[PDB]
Amino acid sequence: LTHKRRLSALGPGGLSRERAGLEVRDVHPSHYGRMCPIETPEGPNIGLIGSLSVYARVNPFGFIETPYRKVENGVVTDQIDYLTADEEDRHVVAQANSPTDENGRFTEDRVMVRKKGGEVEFVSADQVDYMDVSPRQMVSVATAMIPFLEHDDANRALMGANMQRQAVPLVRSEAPLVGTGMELRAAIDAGDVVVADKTGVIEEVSADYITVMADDGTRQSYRLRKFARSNHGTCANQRPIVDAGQRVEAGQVIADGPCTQNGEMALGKNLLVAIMPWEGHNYEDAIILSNRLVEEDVLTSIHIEEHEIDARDTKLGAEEITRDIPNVSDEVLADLDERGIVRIGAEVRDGDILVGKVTPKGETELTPEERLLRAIFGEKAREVRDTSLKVPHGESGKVIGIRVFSREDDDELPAGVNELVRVYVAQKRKISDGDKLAGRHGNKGVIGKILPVEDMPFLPDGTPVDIILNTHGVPRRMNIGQILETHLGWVAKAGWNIDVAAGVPDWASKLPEELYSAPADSTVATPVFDGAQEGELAGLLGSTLPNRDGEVMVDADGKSTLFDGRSGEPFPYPVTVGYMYILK
Amino acid sequence: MLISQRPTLSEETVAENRSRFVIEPLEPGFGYTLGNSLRRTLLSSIPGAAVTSIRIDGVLHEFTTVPGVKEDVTDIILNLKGLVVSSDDDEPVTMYLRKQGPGVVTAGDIVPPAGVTVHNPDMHIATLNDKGKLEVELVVERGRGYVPAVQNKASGAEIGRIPVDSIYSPVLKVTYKVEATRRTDFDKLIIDVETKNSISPRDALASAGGTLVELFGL
Amino acid sequence: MLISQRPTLSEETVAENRSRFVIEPLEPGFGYTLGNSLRRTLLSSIPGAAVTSIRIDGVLHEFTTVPGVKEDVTDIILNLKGLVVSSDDDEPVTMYLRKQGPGVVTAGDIVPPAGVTVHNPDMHIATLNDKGKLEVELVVERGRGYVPAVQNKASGAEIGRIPVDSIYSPVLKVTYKVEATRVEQRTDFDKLIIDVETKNSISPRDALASAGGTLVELFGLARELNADSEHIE
Amino acid sequence: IVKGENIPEPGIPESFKVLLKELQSLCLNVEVLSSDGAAIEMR
Amino acid sequence: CYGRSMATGKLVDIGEAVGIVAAQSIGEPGTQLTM
Amino acid sequence: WLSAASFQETTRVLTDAAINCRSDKLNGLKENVIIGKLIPAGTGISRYRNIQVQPTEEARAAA
Amino acid sequence: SAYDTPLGITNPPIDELLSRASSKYALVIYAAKRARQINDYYNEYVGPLVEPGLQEKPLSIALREIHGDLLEHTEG
Amino acid sequence: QCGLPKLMALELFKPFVMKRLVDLNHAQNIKSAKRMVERQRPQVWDVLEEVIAEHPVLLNRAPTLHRLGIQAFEPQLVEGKAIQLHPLVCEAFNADFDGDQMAVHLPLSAEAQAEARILMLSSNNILSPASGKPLAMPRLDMVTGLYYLTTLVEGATGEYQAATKDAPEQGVYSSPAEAIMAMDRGALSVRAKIKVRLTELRPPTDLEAQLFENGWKPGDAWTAETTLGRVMFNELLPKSYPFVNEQMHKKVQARIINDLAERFPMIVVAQTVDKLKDAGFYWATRSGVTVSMADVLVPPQKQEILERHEAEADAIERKYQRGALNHTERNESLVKIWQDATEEVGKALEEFYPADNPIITIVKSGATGNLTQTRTLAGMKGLVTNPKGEFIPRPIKSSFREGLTVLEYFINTHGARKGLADTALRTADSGYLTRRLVD
Repeated sequence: LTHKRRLSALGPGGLSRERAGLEVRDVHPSHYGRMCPIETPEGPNIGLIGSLSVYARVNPFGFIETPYRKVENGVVTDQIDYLTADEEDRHVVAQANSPTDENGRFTEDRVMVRKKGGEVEFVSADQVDYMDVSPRQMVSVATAMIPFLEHDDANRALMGANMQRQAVPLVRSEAPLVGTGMELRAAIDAGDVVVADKTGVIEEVSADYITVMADDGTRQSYRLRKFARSNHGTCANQRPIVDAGQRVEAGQVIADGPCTQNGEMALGKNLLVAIMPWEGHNYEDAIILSNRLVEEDVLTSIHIEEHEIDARDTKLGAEEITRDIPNVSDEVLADLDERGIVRIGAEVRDGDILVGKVTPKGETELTPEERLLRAIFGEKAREVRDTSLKVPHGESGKVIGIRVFSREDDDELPAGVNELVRVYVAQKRKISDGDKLAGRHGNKGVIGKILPVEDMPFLPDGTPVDIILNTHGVPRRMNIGQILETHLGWVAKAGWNIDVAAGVPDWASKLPEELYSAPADSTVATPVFDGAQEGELAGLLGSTLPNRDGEVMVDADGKSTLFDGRSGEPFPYPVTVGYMYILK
Repeated sequence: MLISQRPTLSEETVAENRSRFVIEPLEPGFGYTLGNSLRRTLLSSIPGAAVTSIRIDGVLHEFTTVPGVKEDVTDIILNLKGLVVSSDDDEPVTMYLRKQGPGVVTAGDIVPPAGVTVHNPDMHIATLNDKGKLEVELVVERGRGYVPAVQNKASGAEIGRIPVDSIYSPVLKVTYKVEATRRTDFDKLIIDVETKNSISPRDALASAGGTLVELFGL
Repeated sequence: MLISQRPTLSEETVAENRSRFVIEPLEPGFGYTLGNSLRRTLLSSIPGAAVTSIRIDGVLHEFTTVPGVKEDVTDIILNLKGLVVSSDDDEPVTMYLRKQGPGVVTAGDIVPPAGVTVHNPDMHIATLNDKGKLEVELVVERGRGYVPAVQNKASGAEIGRIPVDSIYSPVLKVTYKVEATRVEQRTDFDKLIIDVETKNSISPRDALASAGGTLVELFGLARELNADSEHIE
Repeated sequence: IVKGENIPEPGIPESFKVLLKELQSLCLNVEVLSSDGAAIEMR
Repeated sequence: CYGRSMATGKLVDIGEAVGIVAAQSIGEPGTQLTM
Repeated sequence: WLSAASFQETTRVLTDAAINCRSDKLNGLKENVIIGKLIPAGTGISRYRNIQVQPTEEARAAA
Repeated sequence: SAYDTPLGITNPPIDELLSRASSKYALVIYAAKRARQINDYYNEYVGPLVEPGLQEKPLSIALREIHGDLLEHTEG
Repeated sequence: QCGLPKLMALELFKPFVMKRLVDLNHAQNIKSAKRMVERQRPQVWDVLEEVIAEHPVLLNRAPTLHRLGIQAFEPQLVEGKAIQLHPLVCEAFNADFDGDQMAVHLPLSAEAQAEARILMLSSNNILSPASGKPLAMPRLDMVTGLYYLTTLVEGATGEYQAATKDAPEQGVYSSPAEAIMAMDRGALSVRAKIKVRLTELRPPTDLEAQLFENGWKPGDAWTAETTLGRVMFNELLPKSYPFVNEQMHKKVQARIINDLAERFPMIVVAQTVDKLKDAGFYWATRSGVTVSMADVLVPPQKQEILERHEAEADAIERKYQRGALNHTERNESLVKIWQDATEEVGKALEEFYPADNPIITIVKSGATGNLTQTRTLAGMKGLVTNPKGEFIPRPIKSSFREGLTVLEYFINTHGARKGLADTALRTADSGYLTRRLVD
């Protein structure tokens, strides 16, 4: 979804590569609400490539427009006018978040404003013309998906956005526990999710397809992509989220895409985190994992390869796909069928044969030492050399499907090509040491070690933490969002109840509407610049306390006493634990 | 200051799957090291039964679907990993499951062979529709720990057999804690053992002990 | 049930006091599991006799000093803390050391009562300056582990009674670490290395078997529950 | 290595031999000279 | 004339090539030079 | 000349070297790297690479 | 001097080896040519003047020989 | 040493193992030996361990800046497909574990292996050949790990009481092995001020003179007052080295390790730094150093300081709005008002943080972090430069702890981008220079 919506200054008809000066790369004041400043490449392309903003819109003349709500006499109307950069500087832009008055009016004594400089100034709200449609106008879709964006430095945020697009679909595809607003809206607009275009009811649900009977009496059906190798090898598989009798409404989600769950983007899993440095194994950005993440296939993902070989017309003959190979053991052919192609469902190892092929040869002139053995063992020197498709080095998996295009069969082929066969191999990749994981804040690191669930820092419950992140790289990199969502990640997991004793505590004064209670495992969303605030966090830190028995596992500082799984003794100090959303 | 009252291990019950265990008295600074020595052994070496491979008629491999079934074969095997089974017989024993017509298949629909039991038949496997038919057999073995699926190219298996990650872990969750003192001050630890219902917290702790006793030698 | 690779316990002698022991191969991760439990059994689980309290003539309300000797009160207390004597009593016993000779006093100068035996006679206690006398009483009661100096509120009743830090166990230092072994057959198996510096009362090998037996019997509390599950040897 | 013998003495990098050839194709005469031995041939 | 080898802590060895070591020693920090 | 050539301004360097009819003694270390010789530094210096090693007569006796 | 015990490649220590040769470079050719000598024996011809390790590599042997002063050299 | 993936090692050494397994009866001819390795018959692995024994390899990470960018190591077969790198060589390689990769090369000829073991061996190269300073010196965790061990805490558990009247000193221990038996029990704290008698360690030069002066003590007992950790700390240094008894900053460890290279052989420093590593890590995890929204503190004076300078700017803004002030001096006045106002919050912030707070301990010990970095986390981020390079008179009042605003965030990126773009062309230019220096 980000590839489309991307805008670039390169290519024919524009400044190309080194020619461009660095002044262009600098973010202009007019990029607000049009081109996202935070999302760009880290390398030599910085600032030349950028993603269109969320509410931005293109003009028939090629100029980007941004939505605004015009204000008149200190009252913001419902009139929304898309303005080009030229006409924006003409007016004054009130700030997205300003105190709202009843039926609406400017409540604050003075209002934030933007000038043609741009310049930031104030007035009494009398002189304002247009106001922002909402926060995160300047942000793009990927940027708007980073919880606690406002807390992280642009450096680590840019790394955070770029690394969401680098994630991979897992088998389970669990959604984020602490999210933002975009998770659901971006999954449906991606096109990898199945949406219903007419109100109706489900006639059938199968792994193969889902059919709906509309109120119209019309009948729509949807064939589900199943284990479709993507461009880069990721797995495109979809799954139905609806049952047979279910009612549905126009524009609902019938089935999940690769990275989506229940309609919203899931780019990773929620994991139990521990921020203590641990025995030098997580150091210098390295990470350690619970072996549970292996046994339970939480980080497992599927990858598929496409191998291809053709049989063409050679000046010396015709290439023939066949099971006969000039010199081979009958064992190496054990998995080949009659035609010489690997049998579906077989396992393949590096160097194993996939499609046997042979091409004609020309005057051989065998070595005298090679002809003597030919006579002794009586193997007649064959007339054709062996050119055969074999699995690449260091690659293995199971054969999924085969696609054969023959000349005998009509089909179509370029001149000279009689037969073309494609073999699709797939494999389940467990999370392994050396793989690269990361969160939405720009924090990235390889898996340095994976420990048995037996010896791991584990809460008084006996619940081992899944990941252990080092404490040193956290403070200097200026991304503190990862800690916040680490606390909130624990909030949403165990639930909470705000005190109903007397009234509402002072930290809730301006704060959540009927968020006073949530069950265990409930999901949270904190829009980037409108999201939760520090005060409300602490108030939630103390909160509902089962595990099974009624003891609290985490204090109001977000810390807990972990027991070393090796020596068996508690760690001297309270360690911060929680749930963080990390991507493969 | 020799103080001898030989250690006493008394049982208890909390739930049916888990029961606490307590051992007193003990010298100061012990229960910690002694508790984690059981927990480390409980979470790993408790023997059990688990399904190694599975064979479904229509499917030759893991990545396809089955007609009428709502769950793809890979997402069905994910569900089947949750099966908690106990095999009282050595050597591989194959189970069987066959279901037709609409419904919802569950672990209970599996027919256990002699001396094997499905301890959570309530588990959901796959939801079948009118056209859906699911015929699959399961091979249960005995072992301990977590063994990754053994590829059929490594074993003598044939292209139809689907190997699966096998988890033999009767034990579920474990913890402990100690009451120190400050008369001389001793220490007493209480442990909480929980199991998957294939065995009771008692037989597990006896397994650890029986397994932990044989190890110490001199 | 369980039948595994046979581990082997070996001992490398660093000195008459110290010996290194290694177990190979273990099953992963068993090395870490039993390792910390052994350092505790050897340290705190072995019965032994040690000095508890001491009173010396000439010190009542004095803070620190002993006219006639160059060793201070502090230096002599920790000088006696090294006394190693095996007492068969099962009750406190008061030994006595009295020397007026202007010479070096040693552990051999004390007269042990019947049943207590000093294993380090060569130990230096105090150097007596010319023309000076030294009188000391020593309380010796069997125990286990390390019991810090205890004032029980009955230590304030005695005038001049000095409770001292008691080292009950013969092993004064122990440590452990784990390593990997098994080139091919086993992959990344655990090897346990344990360091034991023992007092002359008991050799390293005897402290091991004593810790082995006290440890094995302790886990019998669980095994007696069923005995169903098992392992091999 | 397969015979467990000593690794031999290196030869002339083929890339360099290609260099002299590409320089000759430019009408540059590049002669590898011995100490007193005048011209040397690469063959 | 050259003096002690910073790596060895002793008078430089006769084989040492100090030109390259000098060039690298000057350039390597250049990544830290603000401009 | 072939050290100046590989460095920069190759065409410029070669045209002036062919007119001056230059001869390169191959003393510098970059020259020896290009042709695959032993650089005249470190272990490549004469005194080091010409070291001769034999066991002492007293050692050969001990066998 | 007690450095404890060097493991494998680090034994023998370079410090004890450098006193047997003019520089670190001379030390290289020193042990290098001797190792090439040893391997010829297993197929100049002389050595292993010391007691060879079980599988010990000839280059590792020549290093132990130089440590024991079992051979001498003359620079060019 | 270095961890080498067994698969990788097999191919690298393929010709070697092929001969070894033919020498042994495992394979009858070289053809069988080749196929035996290709299909990875289990017999080869025991063979691979033999060929790899004491056969070094070179490890490179690009870009290669100084010759330390290539170092030899002794290979060790490792499970998994990744490479295990010693944590002390990250400095020389500038290696982050964020997913960097490294290249392995196999020296073949006897001379090549000699040069590997002798010239390029990892333990022989410690100090950088530019400043002579130590490189493999501990860093990051190992810093804070030791800084915690050696630090001395007032009123710790079991602290030597300097007893009076009815009780003896109470702070003395027969030996260090006793302080351990006391530490395992709740009696002793590793950070305590107690004084101990040490037979096996060497006293400082000064005190050694007054105490003995007849010689030194291998067995001769002496007593000093140090934290139990400082004892164990000095057990890592050579037995011949004097007792330091200090809390170790990074620079202090630089002084010490720098000194060991002058007074001791290389092999000694190689082993001493290994021992500092194991010790530093163990205590780094027991250090109780984590991060939390709570452990991040903001000074309460930030409000008053902020609002105070606001009026000072509003008055100067009222003076500029009056027409008399010079436009260039107005912003310059604001830039000066806010610039040193940031120092106040920095001064107030440092005063607030307890010395044992985990965030400051990281910066104090010199392991990682700056004060200017912790000033933008809590308190205020400060002024940010404009695109043209001028200082935007509008400061960032919020800190990344409280979060920035819509406009505060858009402005920071103005500068934050220019910096990241600089790092882009700072490497391309710095490398072009180095190529001319080399030539």
